[PDB]
Amino acid sequence: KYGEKSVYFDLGEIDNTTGNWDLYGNDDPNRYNGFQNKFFETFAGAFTKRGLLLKFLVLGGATTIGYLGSTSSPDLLAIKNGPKQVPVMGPRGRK
Amino acid sequence: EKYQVIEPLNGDPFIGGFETPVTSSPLIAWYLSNLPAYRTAVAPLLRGVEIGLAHGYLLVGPFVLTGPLRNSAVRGEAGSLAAAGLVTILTMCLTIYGIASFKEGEPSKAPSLTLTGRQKDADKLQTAEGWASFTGGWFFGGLSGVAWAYILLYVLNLPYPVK
Amino acid sequence: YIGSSTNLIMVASTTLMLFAGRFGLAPSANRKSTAGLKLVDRDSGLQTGDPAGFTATDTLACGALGHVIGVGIVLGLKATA
Amino acid sequence: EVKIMVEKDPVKTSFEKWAKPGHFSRTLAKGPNTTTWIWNLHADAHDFDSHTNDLEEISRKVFSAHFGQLAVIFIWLSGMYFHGARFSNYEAWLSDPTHIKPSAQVVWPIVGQKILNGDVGGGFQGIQITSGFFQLWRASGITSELQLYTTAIGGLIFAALMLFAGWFHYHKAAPKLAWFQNVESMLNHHLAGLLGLGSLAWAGHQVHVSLPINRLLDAGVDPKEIPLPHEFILNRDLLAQLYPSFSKGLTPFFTLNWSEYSDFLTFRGGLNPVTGGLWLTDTAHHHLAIAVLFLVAGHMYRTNFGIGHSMKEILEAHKGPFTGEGHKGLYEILTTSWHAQLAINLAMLGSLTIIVAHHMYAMPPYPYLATDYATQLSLFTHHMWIGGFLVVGAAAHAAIFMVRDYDPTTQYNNLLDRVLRHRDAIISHLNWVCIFLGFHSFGLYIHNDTMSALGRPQDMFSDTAIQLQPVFAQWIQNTHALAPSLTAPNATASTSLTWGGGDLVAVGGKVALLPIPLGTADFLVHHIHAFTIHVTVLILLKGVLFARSSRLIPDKANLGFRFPCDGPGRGGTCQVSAWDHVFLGLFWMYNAISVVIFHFSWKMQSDVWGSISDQGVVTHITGGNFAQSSITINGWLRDFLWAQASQVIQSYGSSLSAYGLLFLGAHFVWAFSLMFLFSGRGYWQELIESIVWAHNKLKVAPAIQPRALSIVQGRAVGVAHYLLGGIATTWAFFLARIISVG
Amino acid sequence: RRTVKSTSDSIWYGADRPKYLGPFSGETPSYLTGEFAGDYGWDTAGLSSDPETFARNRELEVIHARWAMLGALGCLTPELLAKSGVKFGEAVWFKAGAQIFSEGGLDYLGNPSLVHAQSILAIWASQVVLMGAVEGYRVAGGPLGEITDPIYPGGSFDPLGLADDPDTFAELKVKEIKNGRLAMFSMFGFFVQAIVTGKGPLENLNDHLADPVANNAWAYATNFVPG
Amino acid sequence: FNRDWLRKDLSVIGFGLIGWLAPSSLPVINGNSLTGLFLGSIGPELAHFPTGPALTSPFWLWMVTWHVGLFIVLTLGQIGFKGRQDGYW
Ligand SMILES: CCCCCCCCCCCCCCCC(=O)OC[C@H](COP(=O)(O)OC[C@@H](O)CO)OC(=O)CCCCCCCCCCCCCCC
Ligand SMILES: CC(/C=C/C=C(C)/C=C/[C@@]12O[C@]1(C)C[C@@H](O)CC2(C)C)=C\C=C\C=C(C)\C=C\C=C(C)\C=C\[C@@]12O[C@]1(C)C[C@@H](O)CC2(C)C
Ligand SMILES: CC1=C(/C=C/C(C)=C/C=C/C(C)=C/C=C/C=C(C)/C=C/C=C(C)/C=C/C2=C(C)CCCC2(C)C)C(C)(C)CCC1
Repeated sequence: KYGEKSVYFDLGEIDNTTGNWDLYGNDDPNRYNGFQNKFFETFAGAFTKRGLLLKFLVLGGATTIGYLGSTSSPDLLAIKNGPKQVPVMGPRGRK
Repeated sequence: EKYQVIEPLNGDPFIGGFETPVTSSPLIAWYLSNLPAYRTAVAPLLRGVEIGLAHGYLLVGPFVLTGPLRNSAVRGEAGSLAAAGLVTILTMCLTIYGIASFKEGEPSKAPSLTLTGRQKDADKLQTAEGWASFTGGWFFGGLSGVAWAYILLYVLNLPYPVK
Repeated sequence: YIGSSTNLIMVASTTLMLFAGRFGLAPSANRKSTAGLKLVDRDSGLQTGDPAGFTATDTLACGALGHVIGVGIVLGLKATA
Repeated sequence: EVKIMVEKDPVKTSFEKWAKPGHFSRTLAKGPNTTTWIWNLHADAHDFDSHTNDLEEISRKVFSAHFGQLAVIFIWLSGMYFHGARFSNYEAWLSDPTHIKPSAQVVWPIVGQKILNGDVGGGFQGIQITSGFFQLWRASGITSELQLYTTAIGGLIFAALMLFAGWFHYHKAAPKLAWFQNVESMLNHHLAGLLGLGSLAWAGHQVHVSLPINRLLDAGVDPKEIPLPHEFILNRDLLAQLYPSFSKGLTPFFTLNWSEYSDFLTFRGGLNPVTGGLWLTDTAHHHLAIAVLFLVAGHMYRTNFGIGHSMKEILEAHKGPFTGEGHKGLYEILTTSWHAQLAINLAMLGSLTIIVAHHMYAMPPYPYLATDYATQLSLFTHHMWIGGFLVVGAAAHAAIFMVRDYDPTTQYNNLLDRVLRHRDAIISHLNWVCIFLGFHSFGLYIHNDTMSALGRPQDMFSDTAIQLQPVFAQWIQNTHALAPSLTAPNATASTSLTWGGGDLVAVGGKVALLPIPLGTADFLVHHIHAFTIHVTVLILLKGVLFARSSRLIPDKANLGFRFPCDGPGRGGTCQVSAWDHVFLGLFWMYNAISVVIFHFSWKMQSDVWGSISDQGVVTHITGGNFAQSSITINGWLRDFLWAQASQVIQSYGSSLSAYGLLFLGAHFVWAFSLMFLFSGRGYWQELIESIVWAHNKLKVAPAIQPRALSIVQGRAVGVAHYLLGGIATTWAFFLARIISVG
Repeated sequence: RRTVKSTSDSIWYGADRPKYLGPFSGETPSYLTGEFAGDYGWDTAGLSSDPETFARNRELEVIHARWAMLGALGCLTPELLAKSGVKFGEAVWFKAGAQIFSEGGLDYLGNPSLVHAQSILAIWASQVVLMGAVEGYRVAGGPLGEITDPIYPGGSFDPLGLADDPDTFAELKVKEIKNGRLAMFSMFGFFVQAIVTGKGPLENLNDHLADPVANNAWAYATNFVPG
Repeated sequence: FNRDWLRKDLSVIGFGLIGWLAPSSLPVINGNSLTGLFLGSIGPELAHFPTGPALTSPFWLWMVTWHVGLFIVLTLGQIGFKGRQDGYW
């Protein structure tokens, strides 16, 4: 898009020609407070690495799921509570 | 009778799309430009922190009000744990997506041209390191938001219409 | 019945509609209304003895509209008053 | 401008073309070489616009064919009236409406058919009918077979007249093209005459004939002792005895003392307590008011006399800043193409038929119709199916118009072009709506099933568990029930008894109507209906919008309206034509209408229909299990299909055995359609090659070469046999069950 | 989303001003071409055709406006405070001017330890003299600044520096003139309400809020008929 | 895209309010009186929102009618301006 006339094809401006624009992209550098950034970059910056994040996520999820499953109280889960009534006999007297 | 509102996208009739009151509008455009996702000059970590905080905070309610333990004495804890687990699963999804999409050498993929033809620095979010930082920030912020919502709802009373 | 209120209302409605028809106070066959309600002139191949252009079609149309308005007014007044 | 224009003797009357089977087509006229010719001949017969290119011949053919269909309808009506005059128990039913089952078909004794002649009552043996003709005849005031025989003879005479008119206007005096394009005059004449004058004539018949006869019948006078209809016209003393305001003549009408006629022109809601139908005086005031309104409306459009509106100017005036040229260019489309008019009319007629079904169950207009449960169910289901078929045909013929008669030169920046320019957004948003509705409704049903199976009924979406009440529908019901007090003060009762307010009407120990409660299950089922309807609309609209081109096939309009594919390239382009989109919309319409009729049947049997005894205690047919058992798919399967099919599968050896036979036959035909639906043409062509070798070995190969059915023909045969099987299954099931328990 | 770069285009000063009759304003006075705050083109009396007269009227309007704004806030606050609970010598505005004639004197918020003034002539003479002196400082310069504009001197009178940006300056000027005109209208209302009903604004509002059809200005329609 | 796509008049609001309040207020105990009364008759509003009105209340019908009329008047007024100056008649 040269834009001077009804011309919309221009090899000089190929990003305009192909319509490769940023619709809402905003590049103002000032968003947050300095001390907020200090705190968040100090604490949340540990999880930046991605392979370590994968390993930590998998190990933590496995540990949490196993601990909750194996230590859940009977008053919460019915499967751990177990049966409380007398069993019912089968049709032909088969138990 | 010649006045018309609908216009081709950026004045080019041959690019797929229209430029409508929904798409372009000073209020809508300002609101979408001031969201953390489109703040291209801000470090991805802080944007991820804000996004994670908002999402983790909103997630707490649906899991607590509706759920297997919603009528028990541990409804809040169960809902908060479920929301934290969902945040963890979404963090894993973000990590694997970033691994599959970006390599350590690619400059960036985000468009570097504004609508008015101006040339600007491409967003660092669409990079391996940028996505990794955004994912870490999102994880931390989501956990913080879940914890904050749980504290407000149950650690302190704070009566609410539905709670 | 001739002096009754209903007779007066009906005759007044019909007479006023015919008056607004013959003189250019309402649309007719030879006087078309535009989107702005302007009453431009229209030429129809209908010959009439009335020098103002009022035809038998206009007479029937104005009489019908007058009877309609009169009946509506009479029934509304009877229901309210 | 508007005048009669005809041509004398355009087409000569001869039998020469009757011996040329494919005369209408230039390619079919050469005769057959393969068996495809026969199917092409019977498929292109009534597709007039594909034969010629001039609108005049097409218009003349359409006019004559519509005359022919009118003649066929007249033959059908005459047949119904005659078969009711000679092979019915209509008089015995007239004596005792609440115990005699209507019957108008009698079978011959040949191969054991005797068992179908059931004991309907009145010393009569025959097939019980559910068309509701007895109720209509009683409402018309007919009390003898002589009147029905006279009506049958008149119907035959009218059929002959329509046949002669069709022959006349095609072969002798054919109107010109300028005659058919007088849309203003056509609307004026039809809207005023056909509607207003017809309604006025029916109001006259009601006032002068039906009111006294039905008044005497409701009083208790024996049908044989009631005076004949002309005795109320020749002797106004009787009609003044029944309705005293007739003694004043027509003086109150012309003096505008219309309140004098308030004893036979009433405005009262509800139903007649004796018959369980609408009061006929209300029907009189309403066919009269409709006549007046239509007669006033029919004097609107401009014609030879100057006054009136012009449709072209009206269409060209309404346009705004969001839509460019607006409604410009539509007048030429609608006065140039028959297919656009057909699409609009089919859509409106189908929607109107569905509205008829709803309004007819909710406000039963005929005497002793509400307490005849079989007739109610049959009429509702029938007209609902008809409406569904018509609304699918609307999309079909709209797509035909888009492919054939669309012209981009005339449509530059009007509504049609701008709709065709933002179609991707429309289809995307509609796809999202379909997915959202499907999930948040059918997933609710599946969630209920899983909770019920797991033994956690406290986690279900039921009335006793988590509730989903239809607050908007409940508010509308309450508002409509309180109308006769605030917003329609001149009404006596509400429009229908189905609104929350009201009481119970019982005729002969059976409930006619009753307030219909709405709960969680009703919420679920209407949102199911919304899902299916938006999905059908998605399919048909995608077919119409992408009929000319897409990104996949830029030149789809060159391939035509009805083509199989464009080859296995581009990954595969099967069913890219608008015809196949109609082919899938038919299946989804079937799904939607089946769910609708199942909802109606179960809800009525469970909450409205039933038997009432002394002290006013009501027992329903299924005992109010809809609220609890319809929230699960297993609930439907067990308590509707399994429970209510006991009658059709146990009908052998009784007068209802034909229903079981057709139940089995319909399951069979539906299964049979799957072999056309699931297979392809090449397999059958090769098998036919082997069979042709077998016939060739004995010198008995046919001259016309056998060929496998075309791809489009295979799809059409599959969908036709599928629809026939499914609909006939539901037909037999409903009729057996409701005749047994109704 | 685009960069608008619209620097200065205020809808309150050009030729497309809203004007006081809206669509019916039609022909407007030639001299009232805009260029000044609150220019709605309403000079049907023709009392500002001379530019000197127009400037004098502008200055007098602004000062009457500021006085009316201060008077409005002062007349309204004590009644609302009394509604809150603080006790005052007289709640209404049109009777509190005679509290110093009461031997208990005048008290701020009803506290005897505050002001408690009993002397009259001395305080009136003091306020008259000092306010005449400050009027002179307004007119012909003074210690707090040199007269720059007759209407908008500024200088030390904008310590918060909101009159820096010219666009926001013009917006603030039109906001001031509009709120001031509203205040003058409310002063005329308060004066007339004191004259006709003899009741304070708070109970006038209470009465209008209590059966508005019965309690309005029409209830005092026949109270001044001669004879 | 024009920034002021909805060509800003902002005086149509007052005209619409006046032209909807004049007809609605006319009939006896009908029109905006009901909406104003129910706005006043909130309930135990001494602190916050008293529980919403039940289904069996006239408030719903009155509010629906009032706001529907107001929106119709506002839309027709906006079309009346901006359509008279662009032509269209
Ligand atoms: C009762 C409702 C109406 C029913 C149909 C009536 C048809 C009337 C004639 C129509 C054609 C008019 C033009 C004639 C001219 C025409 O059609 O073509 C003209 C053509 C001329 O053939 P020729 O060999 O006589 O002449 C050839 C020339 O080249 C030289 O003479 O054939 C005839 O004349 C035959 C006419 C009767 C053809 C139909 C005969 C059978 C009709 C009845 C069938 C059912 C009988 C049932 C009995 C119980
Ligand atoms: C003109 C008027 C209101 C006009 C409002 C307009 C134009 C609003 C216009 C706008 O909406 C637009 C178009 C567009 C919007 O974007 C902007 C605005 C600006 C909002 C009210 C008059 C209102 C006039 C009133 C109420 C007059 C009442 C008089 C009374 C009661 C007199 C009583 C007595 O005189 C007696 C009888 C005798 C003795 O007893 C003494 C007393 C007591 C003094
Ligand atoms: C010749 C002459 C003249 C005239 C005269 C006259 C006297 C006229 C009149 C005329 C008229 C006076 C007419 C009228 C008409 C009327 C009409 C035409 C009506 C109609 C009606 C209707 C249509 C109605 C209907 C209805 C309705 C709507 C309601 C209901 C009922 C009914 C249905 C019935 C002139 C002056 C010129 C001159 C001298 C001589």
